[PDB]
Amino acid sequence: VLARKWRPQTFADVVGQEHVLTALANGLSLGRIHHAYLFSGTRGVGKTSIARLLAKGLNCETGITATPCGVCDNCREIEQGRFVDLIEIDAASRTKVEDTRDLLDNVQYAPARGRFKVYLIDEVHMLSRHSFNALLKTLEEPPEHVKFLLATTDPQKLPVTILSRCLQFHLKALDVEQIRHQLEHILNEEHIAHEPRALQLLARAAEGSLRDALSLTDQAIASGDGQVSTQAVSAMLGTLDDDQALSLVEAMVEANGERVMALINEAAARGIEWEALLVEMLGLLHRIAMVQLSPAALGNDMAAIELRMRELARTIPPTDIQLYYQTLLIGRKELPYAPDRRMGVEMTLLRALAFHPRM
Amino acid sequence: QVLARKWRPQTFADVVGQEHVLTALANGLSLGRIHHAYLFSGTRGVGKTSIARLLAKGLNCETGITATPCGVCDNCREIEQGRFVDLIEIDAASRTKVEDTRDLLDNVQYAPARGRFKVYLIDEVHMLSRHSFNALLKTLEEPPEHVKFLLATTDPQKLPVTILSRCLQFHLKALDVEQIRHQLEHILNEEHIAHEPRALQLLARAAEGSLRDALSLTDQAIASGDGQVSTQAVSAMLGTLDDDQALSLVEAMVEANGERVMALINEAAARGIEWEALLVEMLGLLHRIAMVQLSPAALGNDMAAIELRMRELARTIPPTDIQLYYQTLLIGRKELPYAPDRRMGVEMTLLRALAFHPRMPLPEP
Amino acid sequence: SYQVLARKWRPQTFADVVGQEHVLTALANGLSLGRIHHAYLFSGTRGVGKTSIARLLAKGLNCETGITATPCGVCDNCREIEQGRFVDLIEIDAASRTKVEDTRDLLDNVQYAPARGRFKVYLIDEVHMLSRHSFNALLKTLEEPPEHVKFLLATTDPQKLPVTILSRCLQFHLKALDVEQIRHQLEHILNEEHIAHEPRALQLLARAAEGSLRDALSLTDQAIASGDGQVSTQAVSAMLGTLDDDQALSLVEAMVEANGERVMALINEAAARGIEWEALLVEMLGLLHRIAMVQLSPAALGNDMAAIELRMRELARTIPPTDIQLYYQTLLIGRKELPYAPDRRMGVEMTLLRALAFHPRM
Amino acid sequence: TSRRDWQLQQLGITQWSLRRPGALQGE
Amino acid sequence: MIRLYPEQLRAQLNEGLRAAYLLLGNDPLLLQESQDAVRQVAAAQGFEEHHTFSIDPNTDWNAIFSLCQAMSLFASRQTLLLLLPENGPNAAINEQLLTLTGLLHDDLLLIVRGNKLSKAQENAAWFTALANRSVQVTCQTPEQAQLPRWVAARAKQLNLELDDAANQVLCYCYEGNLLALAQALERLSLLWPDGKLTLPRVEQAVNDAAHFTPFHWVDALLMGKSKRALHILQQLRLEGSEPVILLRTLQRELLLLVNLKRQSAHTPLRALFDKHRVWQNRRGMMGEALNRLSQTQLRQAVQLLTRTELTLKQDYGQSVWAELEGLSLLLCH
Amino acid sequence: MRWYPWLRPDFEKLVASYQAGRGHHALLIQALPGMGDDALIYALSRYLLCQQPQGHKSCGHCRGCQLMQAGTHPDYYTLAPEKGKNTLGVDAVREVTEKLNEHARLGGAKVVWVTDAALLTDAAANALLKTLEEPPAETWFFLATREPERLLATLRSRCRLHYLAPPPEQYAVTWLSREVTMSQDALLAALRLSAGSPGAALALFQGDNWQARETLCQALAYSVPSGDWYSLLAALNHEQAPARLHWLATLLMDALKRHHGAAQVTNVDVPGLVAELANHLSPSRLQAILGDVCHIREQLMSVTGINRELLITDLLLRIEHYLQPGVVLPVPHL
DNA sequence: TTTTTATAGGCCAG
DNA sequence: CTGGCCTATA
Ligand SMILES: Nc1ncnc2c1ncn2[C@@H]1O[C@H](COP(=O)(O)OP(=O)(O)O)[C@@H](O)[C@H]1O
Ligand SMILES: Nc1ncnc2c1ncn2[C@@H]1O[C@H](COP(=O)(O)OP(=O)(O)O)[C@@H](O)[C@H]1O
Ligand SMILES: Nc1ncnc2c1ncn2[C@@H]1O[C@H](COP(=O)(O)OP(=O)(O)O)[C@@H](O)[C@H]1O
Ligand code: BEF
Ligand code: BEF
Ligand code: BEF
Ligand SMILES: [Mg+2]
Ligand SMILES: [Mg+2]
Ligand SMILES: [Mg+2]
Ligand SMILES: [Zn+2]
Ligand SMILES: [Zn+2]
Ligand SMILES: [Zn+2]
Ligand SMILES: [Zn+2]
Repeated sequence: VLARKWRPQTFADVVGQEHVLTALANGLSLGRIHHAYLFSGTRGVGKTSIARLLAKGLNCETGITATPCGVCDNCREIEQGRFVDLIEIDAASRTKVEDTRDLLDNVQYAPARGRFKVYLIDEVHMLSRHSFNALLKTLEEPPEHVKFLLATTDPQKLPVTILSRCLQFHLKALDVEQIRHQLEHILNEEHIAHEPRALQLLARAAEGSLRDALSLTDQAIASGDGQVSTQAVSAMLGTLDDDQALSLVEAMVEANGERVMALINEAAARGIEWEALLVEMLGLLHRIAMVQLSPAALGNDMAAIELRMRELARTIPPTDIQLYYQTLLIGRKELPYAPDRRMGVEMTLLRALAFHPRM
Repeated sequence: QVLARKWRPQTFADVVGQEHVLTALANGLSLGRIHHAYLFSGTRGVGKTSIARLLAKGLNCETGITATPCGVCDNCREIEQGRFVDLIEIDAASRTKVEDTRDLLDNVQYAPARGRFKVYLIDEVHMLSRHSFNALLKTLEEPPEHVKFLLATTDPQKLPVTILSRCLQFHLKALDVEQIRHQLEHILNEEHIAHEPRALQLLARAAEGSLRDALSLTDQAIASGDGQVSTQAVSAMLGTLDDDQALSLVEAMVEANGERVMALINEAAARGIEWEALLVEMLGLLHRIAMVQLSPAALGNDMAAIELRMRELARTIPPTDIQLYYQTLLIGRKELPYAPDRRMGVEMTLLRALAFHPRMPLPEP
Repeated sequence: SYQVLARKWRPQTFADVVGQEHVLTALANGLSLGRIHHAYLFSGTRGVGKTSIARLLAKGLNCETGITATPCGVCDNCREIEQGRFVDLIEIDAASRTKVEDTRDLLDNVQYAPARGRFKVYLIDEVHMLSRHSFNALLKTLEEPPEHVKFLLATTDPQKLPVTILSRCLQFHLKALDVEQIRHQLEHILNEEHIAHEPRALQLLARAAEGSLRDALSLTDQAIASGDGQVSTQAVSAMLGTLDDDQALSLVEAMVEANGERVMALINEAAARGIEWEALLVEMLGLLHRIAMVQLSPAALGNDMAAIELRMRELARTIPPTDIQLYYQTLLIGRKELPYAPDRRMGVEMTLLRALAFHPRM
Repeated sequence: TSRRDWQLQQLGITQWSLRRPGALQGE
Repeated sequence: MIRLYPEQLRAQLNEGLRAAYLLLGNDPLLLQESQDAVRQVAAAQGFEEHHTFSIDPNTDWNAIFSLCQAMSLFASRQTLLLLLPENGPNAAINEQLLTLTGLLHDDLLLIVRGNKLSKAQENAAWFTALANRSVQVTCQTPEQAQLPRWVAARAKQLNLELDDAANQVLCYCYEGNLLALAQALERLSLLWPDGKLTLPRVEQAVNDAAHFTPFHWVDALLMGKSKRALHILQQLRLEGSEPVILLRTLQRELLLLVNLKRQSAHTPLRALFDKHRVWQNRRGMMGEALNRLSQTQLRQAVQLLTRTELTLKQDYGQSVWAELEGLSLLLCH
Repeated sequence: MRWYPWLRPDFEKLVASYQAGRGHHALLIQALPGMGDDALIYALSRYLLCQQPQGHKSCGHCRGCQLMQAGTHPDYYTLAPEKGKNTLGVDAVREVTEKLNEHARLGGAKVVWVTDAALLTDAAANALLKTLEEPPAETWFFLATREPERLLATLRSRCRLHYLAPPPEQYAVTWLSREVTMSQDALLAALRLSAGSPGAALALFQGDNWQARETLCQALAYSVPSGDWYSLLAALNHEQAPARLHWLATLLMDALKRHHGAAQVTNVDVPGLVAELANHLSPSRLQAILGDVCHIREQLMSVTGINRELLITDLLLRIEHYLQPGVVLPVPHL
């Protein structure tokens, strides 16, 4: 699997995420090493891949280095998966306290193979109230030979009393190019045909996550019987469109009858609850209407959709917008009574596209 | 016996549509490029559960890892009969809790008995607690060589994004009316069963995308029609009346002709058609008209028998006019509940039409 | 050993079931075609034969005579189903036992072959009540049960069930019972029970049932009490708050005449006589309907109205079609929002008021 | 505002009317 | 009772340790850093046995009788820590405390962690008899005004040099969450040994994580700062607050505004502020609001606030957050 | 709980059917509050849990009724809402549905009394369905509401309805004049506010309540001529709001009735207020306001936990807006 | 100084 | 197998 094989073994192999690497690089380099680090951010952006790396760099036979060699008994042992002193707890399956207490009875004994006993607790947000307490008591009096590496997607769930005991690195989600350049590299290496604009399409679709990315790519290879072609990539991503709701709003304003009748028909295939489609649209117009009252009303949230949203606010009369809303908000109240529910959305969009309510 | 069950496809050959899914998996199997987490989504009855099973069945075919499983080696036949030691189908809707998931976890490490792979097909997978979802996380990210994970669910919407970034996601598309029909034919043919052509066109529409829904309707259609799948039988069961009478009422209405309207209602009343239903075929018709006006290639395939006439209506009557009749019948539906009498209620609604009729209102004093 | 007619008279053989002939047909048909499903969902409004039928479908599958459409009711099996004492129709009160753990027990005890019966038949009734989770639990089993298992699903409100659940059933919407259907029955029952009845009284009951055989038997039983043994046109009509024709029309009239003082005072007189307010509105809604009907073709006024016809025709001649529609709607709406207003009376008074001031156009 | 147009208001029957015939007629 | 700011504490704790250490406040980062500043200087002065206890109304009269028994000489020095209930010292435990105020060795060191106490709780005999022995730290977070100062102060303690420009940017991003702020600084000193933290450098290694209360939002509206309001909302959602709580706290204000607006015609601004016992600090801010919004705009707000409530508790609508994004904007024209 | 004299007939008829043995197992009595439905039920309850009855009456001296006098009769279940709450939860119905199967703990019949079916939850209503349709033997149900039509569809077809109709007003006034010393006008008004049920009438006089209507009247008297209705917030915003609103709506309607010169008004006791309302408010607004008053009332009563102050405050500002000339007024829906 | 409710599913320590 | 606690959905 692409996602597995292309896990970064050397810092050099890691994409972006530089504000994290560097500070680690340098702390190792310049003898600064906290008893415990926390790595957060979104699915598949480096959290654990880096956590593993910090272990390599902490125990490398060449010494505590920012640039682990990835060729010593230790680096290949870790890279392999079985290193005496690399304890990577799957916090998500072993969360009850019994198991955390038993993990930390052995914390005291000296490390067999290497410089540090490195505990790498991954998906750590899952540990119980009590289990956190156990950890805590060990973090408040950390054995010298021990270092803790906490990685979670959702940090907000750790107690203040533990986030206050970790140096926390929030990994940023990856940049569209950042993902693309990495996708080129890997396909290139694996010896696989690709087009320019095929990859531009996958990096976008990843929505910032390098794993989503290779997982998407893996699939893409199969759709392409060995070639990652735009012809194929675009088809596949069309299989998985969230789109519809925004996409309809767009073709709604422009007044594109076919595009509308077609999206409605695409949405059909996705297999959508129709009432829910209206609601997403309505929500969509709401947001927009308000981007028309400050640039500030667009989310940290949004991002993926965001480009499209802003343009749409720029190029539609705010008075036109409240109008579209009315028409949709209405068609919703009518949905149960329209013959079909599909039919009721279709009718609502005609109403919105072409007609005007006189009152 | 039961069609829904008897026809669950046994090879990729037998899977309806979903080319984009079958085509990847086969391409990938023959390509030797195989993931360890496959996720399957789509509305009910579009083939996910049965596709997933085919994948397991093809992963473990004694002939080799092939997209064309043989259906005769001990491994294939025993997957068919659901008693194959190494395809562990977990009803995730009853093994939802963590402890249950942990048990599935513990017993992963152990090697398969009789197969190339221990394949866990976790069906209705959206039901797992939050807890048992993350339980799955790391083990799904990096499993052992001999382990594969087949997940499948109606809505993938519910699975944490962490789970999602770890799988191939295959979204089965709902079925064309044509597709459903063709299968319904094949099956009724194979099962040797009399059928009127149009009775199928009718079921596949009522199936609303779902090949099961359709087989479920056919099953009860066969029973309703007495070993025959007849048009009368299907439209009986469906609340449909066969299209003429419906339209004829629209027509009479746009034509402002009251006598005919009330007659046509009386005649429908003799057939004891259920009132709300009638109203609805009328809204159905108006809507398709109003649509035909938008895009012309929009008029439905199924209503050939009436296209001539429909088209005419869409051509002759002002859009802003149809918006009238539609709305009028629509709040008419909103009313039927409370009207004194459901007949009365429909009638009264069309009388309302007549009085506000855009072109030849009812006569004033 | 007394039980309400609505209970005593529960159809015990397919023969003794009223209407729903399309359901019984498909059913008896399937049994006889050997085409038996594993998931039967039964729907319709209150008291039309849902659970009654389900239980009859159970009898037939289990009958000592064989799998039949026409179950005897004379074997250890049928008699035990009639009495609930039958070990092999596990009948679940879904609305009471809704939780997952509850229905996961159900699932675990499925695999097990049936006791003294041929099929193990679950009858989840009031099924729209199973938790979200409980529905999904059944999905995998409901789709692929053991050959010895049959699922029977009845509910009033099938709207609520997951489409995943629906995709896995044969669904049978029972139609509401025709007014006639209900009466003929009602007649029959009172005959057999040896109770005296006047035909027109039966007519009123079947109407008030509003589609529903249980509703009917329940009002019937109510009849018998407040009637002192007899179900008389007198007693039933006084019970149901039935109108004497004059009163409604007079209102309708005073309303279009815009005559406030008289609409209001007319109501006051009604309130004294203790009329069912919802009754009044319906009857006016009924009167407004003819009126708009007569305008269409003069002939449309029935042989029934002879007494009124005179007053009706005027109303039809004078008041615009258009304007009547307003009147009718305003009253319909008011019937809708009736039980929500502070008094029922007030609800009526406000409705007449709103409608009152329609009269002069401009 | 006709008296009819008024009655339609009272009745909840919302009147719809064109505004962009352009994207209709033309396919 | 030596009253301290957590910064100042480090110096006062070295001069001489004292029998009672009182850590009062609301901020988590000031609490740990101050609690760990003491645990550190306790072990250094020969303290090994460190005993922690969390005080609920749950702690029996059996769990406070194992605590007063806890100190018997001669024991190698032991540090007892006592955690608080939300309410602070209740009548049940305001008395348990008394019992401990007299048991004060150089062998036993008292530490106490909790919120701020109501003044009467504070002046309860036992507290003021501890007084001359006890040191007390204020661990109230800084607000938008007091903050940047505390940033540049802790900045110069880590001897890094912060730009006016970067201080502004840290304070936006970590307002209300000092701990993330601190770790931000640490993170930056590891990024750059330079110590020099440019606006453009600092900008690149920051993530947006401010913690607000709903009060931060009504205040925001009251003053008309909307880009703030919107920020506060977006953040409040992400910490997952119950919207109901927003609704009700905006209301307590919105409805006072309405009643003030009218009454304003008849009597002078100040009289009405007095009438309604409006907190002094708020009163300036309220004026501003009053002066900005029309008696009608208020009427609209009130109406729109009702639209959302009903939409919330009857229509079980999703909308709710959007409906507030709007309502916010409205109260800013 | 009191026993009122207009119950004797309604009781005797009902008991008669039970006494035949041919009584119906799920009775549903519909009655206005104050109408004393509970006492009819209690009376029928005592009758059933009587092992040695004396005609229509309960003895006092059998082991059965001693227990019943002293609250704790093992076979006598009361479904009312928890103390703090105003709904009637499913869990509580399920205990009763469960226990009901255990053979009667005293070996008499079992009676279950649902004080107000109006208060059953959706889940709680349905829970009751199957036990109600066919309950174990010798089990008797009693249910009471204001408005059957507000009651679940199916729950309803399992019941026998009994309408407890209120006595003639003449009688009612005469009753009242004995229990309180008020002006005949006041009584008739009180009685009329309360949909004709004496006692429910009487109530108004008993509680702090009547003084409180005078204060709505006091404050209305000012709001009308001054166009200041937000002034009313004070008199309306209280726990009993839906009750006080109803008062305000009846005042509004009487006004509207005068604009039509109608004979009966409801608030016979303050025809001054009724007038000043017909004088400074056009019928158009009288009625549009009557409208929102009633509607906000529903919500105050039907929405669980909704904020009173916020709703009532809206209603009042919005009414003032209606008072503006040319503003668009509301027209009911669907 | 921070709040709707009724009903369900669910994790967890001892 | 209880009581403390968190969650989602309508
Ligand atoms: N910064 C990165 N550089 C290179 N590959 C990455 C990066 N982030 C994620 N990936 C890809 O995702 C896979 C898993 O990433 P991982 O670090 O486990 O994410 P997480 O933070 O969610 O645990 C890696 O094997 C790699 O293919
Ligand atoms: N793509 C398909 N091709 C053929 N039959 C199908 C297909 N999808 C559904 N069916 C029919 O529906 C039944 C159940 O299909 P299934 O795959 O279980 O749907 P789901 O995806 O919801 O689990 C099968 O027995 C089969 O007859
Ligand atoms: N179709 C019918 N034929 C005869 N009796 C009926 C019919 N429908 C309802 N009833 C009467 O209604 C009572 C309850 O009917 P039931 O089938 O339980 O309704 P439900 O569908 O609401 O569960 C029975 O006692 C029976 O007398
Ligand atoms: F492994 Be990551 F947190 F998706
Ligand atoms: F029936 Be499917 F799995 F939704
Ligand atoms: F009353 Be029934 F079961 F709908
Ligand atoms: Mg990870
Ligand atoms: Mg399936
Ligand atoms: Mg039933
Ligand atoms: Zn190395
Ligand atoms: Zn094979
Ligand atoms: Zn038999
Ligand atoms: Zn007795």
